[PDB]
Amino acid sequence: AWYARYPHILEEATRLPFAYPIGQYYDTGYSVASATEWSKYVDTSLTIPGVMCVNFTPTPGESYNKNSPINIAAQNVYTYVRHMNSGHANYEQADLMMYLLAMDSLYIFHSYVRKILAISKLYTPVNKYFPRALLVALGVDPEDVFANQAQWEYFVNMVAYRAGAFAAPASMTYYERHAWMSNGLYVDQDVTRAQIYMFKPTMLWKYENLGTTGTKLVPLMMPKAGDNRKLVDFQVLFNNLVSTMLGDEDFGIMSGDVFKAFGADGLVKLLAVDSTTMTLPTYDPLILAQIHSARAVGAPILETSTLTGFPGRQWQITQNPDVNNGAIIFHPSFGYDGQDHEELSFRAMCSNMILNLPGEAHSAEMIIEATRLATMFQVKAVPAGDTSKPVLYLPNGFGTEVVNDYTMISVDKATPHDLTIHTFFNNILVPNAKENYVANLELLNNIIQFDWAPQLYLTYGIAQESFGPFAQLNDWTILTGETLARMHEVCVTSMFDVPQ
Amino acid sequence: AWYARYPHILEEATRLPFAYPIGQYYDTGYSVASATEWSKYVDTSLTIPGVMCVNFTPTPGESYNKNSPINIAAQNVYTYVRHMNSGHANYEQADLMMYLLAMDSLYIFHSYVRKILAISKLYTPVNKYFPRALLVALGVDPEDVFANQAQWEYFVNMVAYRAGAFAAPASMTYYERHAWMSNGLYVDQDVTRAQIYMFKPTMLWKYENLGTTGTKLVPLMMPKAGDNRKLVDFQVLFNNLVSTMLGDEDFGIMSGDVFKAFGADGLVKLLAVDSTTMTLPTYDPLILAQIHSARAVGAPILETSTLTGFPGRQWQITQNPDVNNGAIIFHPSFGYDGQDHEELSFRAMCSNMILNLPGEAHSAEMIIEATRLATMFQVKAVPAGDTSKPVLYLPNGFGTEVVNDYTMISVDKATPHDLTIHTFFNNILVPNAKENYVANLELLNNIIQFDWAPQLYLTYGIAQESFGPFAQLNDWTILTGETLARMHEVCVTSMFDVPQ
Amino acid sequence: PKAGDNRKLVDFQVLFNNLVSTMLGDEDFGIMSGDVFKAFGADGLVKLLAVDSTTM
Amino acid sequence: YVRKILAISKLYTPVNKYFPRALLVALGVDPEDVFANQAQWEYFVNMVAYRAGAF
Amino acid sequence: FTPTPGESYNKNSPINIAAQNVYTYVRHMNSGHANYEQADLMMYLLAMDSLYIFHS
Repeated sequence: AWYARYPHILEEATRLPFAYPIGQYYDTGYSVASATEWSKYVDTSLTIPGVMCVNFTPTPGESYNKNSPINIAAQNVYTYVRHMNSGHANYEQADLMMYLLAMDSLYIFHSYVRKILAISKLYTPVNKYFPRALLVALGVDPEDVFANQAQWEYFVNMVAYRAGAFAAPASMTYYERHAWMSNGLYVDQDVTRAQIYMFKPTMLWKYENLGTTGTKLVPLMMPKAGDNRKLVDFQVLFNNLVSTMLGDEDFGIMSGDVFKAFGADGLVKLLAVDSTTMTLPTYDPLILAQIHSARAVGAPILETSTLTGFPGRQWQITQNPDVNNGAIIFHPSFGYDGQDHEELSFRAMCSNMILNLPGEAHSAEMIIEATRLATMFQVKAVPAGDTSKPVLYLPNGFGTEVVNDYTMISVDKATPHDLTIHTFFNNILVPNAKENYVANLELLNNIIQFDWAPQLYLTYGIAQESFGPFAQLNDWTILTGETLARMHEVCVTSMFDVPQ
Repeated sequence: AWYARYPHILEEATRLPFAYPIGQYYDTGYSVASATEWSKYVDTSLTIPGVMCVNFTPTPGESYNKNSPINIAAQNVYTYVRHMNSGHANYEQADLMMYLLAMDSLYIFHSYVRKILAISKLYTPVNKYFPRALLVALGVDPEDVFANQAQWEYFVNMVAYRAGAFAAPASMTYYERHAWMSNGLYVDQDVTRAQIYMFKPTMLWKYENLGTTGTKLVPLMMPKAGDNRKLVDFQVLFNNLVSTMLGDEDFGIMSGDVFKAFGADGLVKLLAVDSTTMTLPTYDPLILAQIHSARAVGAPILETSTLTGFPGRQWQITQNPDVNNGAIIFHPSFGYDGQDHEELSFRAMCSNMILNLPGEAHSAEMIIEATRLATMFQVKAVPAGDTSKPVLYLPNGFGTEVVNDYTMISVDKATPHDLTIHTFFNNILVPNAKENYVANLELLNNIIQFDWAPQLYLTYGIAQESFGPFAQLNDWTILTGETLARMHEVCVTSMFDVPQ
Repeated sequence: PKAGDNRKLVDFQVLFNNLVSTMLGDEDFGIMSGDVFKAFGADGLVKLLAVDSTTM
Repeated sequence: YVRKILAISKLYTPVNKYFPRALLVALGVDPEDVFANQAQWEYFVNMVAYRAGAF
Repeated sequence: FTPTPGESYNKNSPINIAAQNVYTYVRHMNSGHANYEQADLMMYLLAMDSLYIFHS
């Protein structure tokens, strides 16, 4: 060949600088020097996004009866605590189970602040997003972690010490699943300049035992991305979390009874951190499998949230013993977008989802673990009133965690190329504006930069027509709501299961 | 360990049919029962495209004086023919070189009709685009191949017999590249229900021999995908391809000189076909690398094409002994969209290209072979007149072939779900209309269904702003005009050569 | 270029381009070029040493 | 000539500080242009050898 | 004390020779980006020296 005869000309001809370090703006330049008269018609910008954050919410699953897996697990752990290990008989099954859920929220908070501490020591020349973009996506000021890192470390250690006052079973996979999910960095590819997936809890459950009418886990809001929160705000959040937890007699005898039934080696163990413990991003395909099938349900509903025609639709877990035979009722109203309007794009999520999977042959565990974060709407919630500004949807069942939002961190194409935060569901609405089509195209390109990005459903407001899954398909199926509800029931039963 | 002690429920809960055969419309249905009142706001339509045809054009490599690599190769092959072996003095070097260029067009046409005949025997139940969609994308009537298979077979055999009468050197790797490109299907993911890439000539060079002005090569059009031409149109094309070529007495004199110079074994031989010669799709990442880094230049300019301010910009490989010292002359003008107006989206190609490659370490052969189909504009061609409706762009030296446009085949949105043909460049213009945005969105989704799809530069007419490369970048670099011209000179010289 | 010139690469490219501007563009040049090849053989010719990053 | 221009610029010894800037000055080239554009200078000499070895 | 690159008034200074050598090793052997000269890389290395002096 000619290439074998003259390899020197081929070598000197094709020496190009590869491996551009992502994290800053790049300008391609002009091939035509007279193209400056067409200013916006030539796109010389080139931005590579680096961080996608999955804003998740811990849930016990769908529950409207006593036949829910949460109530079955409550009855089983109550039998193991009292009827086999001599309990105190000052509480029911549901009080113990809501106490266990409060433990889950505590361990999620500890893994969250441990990830916040461990992220800030990551520095590399090939990625300029490390570690400021991850701290921006977590809603924490990076200067407050640069300046007082030792205070952050000792606060994390003190959280791990104070969380050991109560007890929780180690063999329950719910705790270790939430702690592993909330404390990981997951690259979308096995390359040195990959993109970071993340899991930030926006919801934490706060114990609210007031009155005789039963306990309740009220919502507690976590810092959203772009809010520069310091260590004092996280300490205030932690003290608000254990305000009604420590100093409670019922919680004290519950911790004593769990410490009696399960041994000292049978309880969970929060690991101590120090100055040499840092985490690196790992490649997890099973994380990408459930990230791909993740379906957003929108921002949660609080007591302060105003809804026209929807009163009392807050995301609370109730423990009223006078109604429903004292069941742990938790079924929320989805589709709320954070404010009081119609949110036309959420109608695109009313079709049956497409379960996409890598490879050709799929095991049962792969299909079950790929549908952990999926949620399909089933029936519209009937409003109590003649006028209704939003539209809410009741699901047919969800897993141990739902997805509310997503967060994109990428460099801006305009001066001075700082980080931009883009919050979006799977559904993206593009209304009548000349500045919204190019922004939506840039958001689409930034989404498809990631490998297993969730399947979007873009609604165009000027054509009154939405679009299906905007993702590349390899081996897919159509999932009905009944089969996904069955898989969610299996997942919630297996996660809350404890061995006796 | 709930999955271990209850494996039957885990096995039964995840029995899903995953191998969905592409090639038909799929209605996912409504997950919410009352979502049928939202009309097009719930998109329950899912289509997977199957055919991407890359429409190319053979070129000598932008000759503009005697110092071009094609003229140097003409001098080298003329010294090899007439100085090393006792030849004739009736023909010059440029006549022999353009005879060799016309032999490439004849071999491309033979491989074209051979692929038309060999495609129609492809059938698999998991891909319903076989073989009707490939025959639609190749521009033939699919029913005419099935109804007249015996007349189609001997036509290809007679084309091979009447094109094998002349000689062309097999040591020259121009023919062994073009014939290998023009036949054979190329899957994009090496799976069973993969997507097929193709290569079809948009045009071919028909030999016409004039008097003292020269033996200039002329354009000859080819049927596009929405034509459904029968066998007699291809017979007419083959008849006027060699109408003034087989009727020339001096043609065989220089044809036999190649035979006696290069021997009887170092010649290009055409493979005869029978009823069992069936081609199969193969996986080649070398083809996908140059498919991914490909840039469209537009439709060729003909003598019948009307251009305001561009009277003599027709694509012709001229050779006049009177002017330019008897050199082969070929400098086409790109940027022609087929109509007599300026294509607004062609301004987006004035930025520097992005060479994206898989993996981390790239050899020099991979870099020089990944830039074969790319073509970058350098400077606008000066119009001859006070007004000009289109805008044409002169290249900085193109490679051995140029991509005109692309043809994409997919099933229809509505009844009866027949094949639809989409013709688009690398630049897609979305004008301000009611229904163009969702058509552009489904075009984008169908393009990103393909794995190594070319990078699209979408220009929006409402915002008067275009966007950069719409492709997933993995390991990329910015290519300037000078480096790509340096690569293209090497890639032109490496094909037009003889190692003796 | 003399010693007090500091010419760049493009000046040497211009010099090489107009060194063979009317030489590589001549049809009759290769006819007598190949005659030297067939007369003196392929081994009795002047060969130019190619260079790489280690030829010092 | 251009081969010696390319091959001179890799000469260095601590006992002779005229290497290689003074030789490139005496040959008439810019010494900084060889160092900044070594990859473009190398294939230029290779292409000169390729297009002069045709005859 | 004060960190210094040494005396330099010409291109024959050891600082410029080391700048040219490290620029050749970065670009001409390991495929650099060609957006900077030798001296920009060497002043960046001196800024690294001042950073490590501050850390120690």
